[PDB]
Amino acid sequence: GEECDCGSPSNPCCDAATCKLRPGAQCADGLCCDQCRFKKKRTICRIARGDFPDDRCTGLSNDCPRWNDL
Repeated sequence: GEECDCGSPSNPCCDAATCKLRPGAQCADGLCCDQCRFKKKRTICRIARGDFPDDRCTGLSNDCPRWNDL
């Protein structure tokens, strides 16, 4: 039922009425979230610390999963 997933009133992606997103908007913003909608794979969600490649998202989430080093 709930669809709270925003941290800005001014955000036109969201509505400050029932704390939900707009129609055609899945999320507000994030490392794996575009400015209204989800992102696609091969999106840089985090940088490597060393001896690893940059960490990319899957493109079906707002969260950013860490580069599981083996």
